[PDB]
Amino acid sequence: SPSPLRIFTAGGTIDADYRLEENGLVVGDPFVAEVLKTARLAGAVSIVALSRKDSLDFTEADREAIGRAVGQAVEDHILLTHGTDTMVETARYLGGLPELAGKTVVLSGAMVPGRVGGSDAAFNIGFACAAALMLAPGVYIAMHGKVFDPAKTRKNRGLGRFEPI
Amino acid sequence: SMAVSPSPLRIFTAGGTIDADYRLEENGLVVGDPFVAEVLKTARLAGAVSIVALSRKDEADREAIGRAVGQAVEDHILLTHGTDTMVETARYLGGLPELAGKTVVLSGAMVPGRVGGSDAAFNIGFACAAALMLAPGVYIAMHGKVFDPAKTRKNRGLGRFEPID
Amino acid sequence: SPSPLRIFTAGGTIDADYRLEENGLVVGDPFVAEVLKTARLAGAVSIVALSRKDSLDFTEADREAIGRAVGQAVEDHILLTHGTDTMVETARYLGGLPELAGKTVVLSGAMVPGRVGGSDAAFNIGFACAAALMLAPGVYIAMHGKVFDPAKTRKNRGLGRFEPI
Amino acid sequence: SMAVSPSPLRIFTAGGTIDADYRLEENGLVVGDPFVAEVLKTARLAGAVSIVALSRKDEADREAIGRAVGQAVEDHILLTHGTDTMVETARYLGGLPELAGKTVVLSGAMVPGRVGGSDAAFNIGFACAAALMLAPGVYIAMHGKVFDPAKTRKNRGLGRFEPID
Ligand SMILES: [Cl-]
Repeated sequence: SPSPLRIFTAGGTIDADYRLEENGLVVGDPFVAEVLKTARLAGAVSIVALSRKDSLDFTEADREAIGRAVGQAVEDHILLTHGTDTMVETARYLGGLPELAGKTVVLSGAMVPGRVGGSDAAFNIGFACAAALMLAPGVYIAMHGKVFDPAKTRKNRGLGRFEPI
Repeated sequence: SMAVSPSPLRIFTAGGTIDADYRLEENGLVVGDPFVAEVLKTARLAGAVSIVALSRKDEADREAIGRAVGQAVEDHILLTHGTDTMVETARYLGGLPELAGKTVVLSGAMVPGRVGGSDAAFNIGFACAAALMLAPGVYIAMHGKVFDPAKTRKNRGLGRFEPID
Repeated sequence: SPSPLRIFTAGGTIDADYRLEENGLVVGDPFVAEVLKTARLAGAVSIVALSRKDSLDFTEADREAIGRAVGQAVEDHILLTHGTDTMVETARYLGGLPELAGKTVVLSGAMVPGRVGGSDAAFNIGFACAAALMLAPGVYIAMHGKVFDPAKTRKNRGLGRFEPI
Repeated sequence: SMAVSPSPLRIFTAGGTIDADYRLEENGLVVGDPFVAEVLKTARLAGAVSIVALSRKDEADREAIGRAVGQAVEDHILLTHGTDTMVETARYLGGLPELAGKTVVLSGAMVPGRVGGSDAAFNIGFACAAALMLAPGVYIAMHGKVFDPAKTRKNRGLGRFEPID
């Protein structure tokens, strides 16, 4: 084989792990690395850690630093693992950067942490890696076994899924 | 009308390592229930996927598969299958004119989904996205990449598909 | 086979599970039921749900209701799954009830939720079930592969383990 | 002096279903690395457990086991073992005067620890507690209960130990 894929990690629920000192979940090590370790990949794939800050908390400065970091990648196929609560805002922001116009940028994450039983994370990672390799240049959210247009997408808290507007 | 999520993908299960499970009576692995059903149960799909059983066995068998695939209404098809004869099945489906408008992807796992350290969940997400996003044809989706069956072979001892140059 | 064992659940970390609506862990269904489902038990074992309230929050009234509930059991072998933060206080309280003097009462739980990867919970449950069947009448904490005397025990936050005083 | 946690228990591994793992080359399960080591890695033990390898094979073999067990300094011994011949091993150890002061418990799993839905973690906790708490002798600890080897048999098709009345 495939075109080279670069993966950026911005934390979120997918990466949550339990810590005794917190008596609860923190943003841990990136779960995408745990999934790809056993995927027996053939192709060129490399992972870059960007942030473990609470995704809810992302400022314009955080989003800007992500856009610049993704621009540092010569790869044209990009996966960004991310919190779901501000995924639409990040995706809309990246969609407005002319610097990224030639890249396929896919955001994904998980509704349940990878390190918790019953997680969507491994499926989402496989689906998003294929989406990043296969879709035309642009910025997408890959969740729920489908591809969302960030400009026409919202997270619906009642449904527990992204939906079209 | 209120939005209706489509179910554009149909999955057929032909068994294979991906579906292996432990049985006390055999004191070993048999082909068990389809593991792709377990992955999709927790994938929080926006739509749904019709999963249909074709075989749990380890020329006529390939013909029954072509018939089931060719009869499907869906234009996006995933067949979970053993890796030992996946190339043979894929090459046979490749020659059926009935499939000309369909994206047909074969996949599976080198490690059973029910065994620790399995590629299965990743493979299922990657293959579902491949079946949705690739142009019509017949493909093997494994190792985070897409293989042309006519130009692919299985290496038994390394648990990998590899090109024929 | 063994003498009949009664298991009471008072929640705690062992039982934590992820909820989308909380965006984090809540006290969920009792994890001991998930472990015993695959233990292939021979003996008489039954589970009773007592509480899912935060164990940190337990009042004297909560502890008293637990002591009375355990007294309702005709079984002489008792496992109580519980939060670690107030486990010593509950165990010291039960140790002072003449009503329970003829019973073996073991408290246990987990430093990491059963539903999180890398959990001590399944081992703790097996070890505590044996302790409840095998120890002389009295009240114990079974954690870390050993038996603690509640009167001479504390949880050491720095160590992440119970230790003797 | 500052408290020193003892390591009163030694574990010997003779293989068996508990340790089975998937190998691509065999296209099936072999006896792999000892699963009891994986369980104890996350058990947050106050002490430690010396784990020693005796066999990974499927009269002389039983003699080597008696020798290793009889040479141990520890008075509390757990032997992880296949369930098919556990009774034979246990009966043989039962007749060795060298073991008269030792609590020796055999255990294992009807489902491999590396397969979903395994009894192994529970069995290991239950058996470690049995090895610490039972009076000297030789025992089989399975199904959440203690068996007298002289009066026990393995039922192959049900994956259970059962009494001889
Ligand atoms: Cl939490």
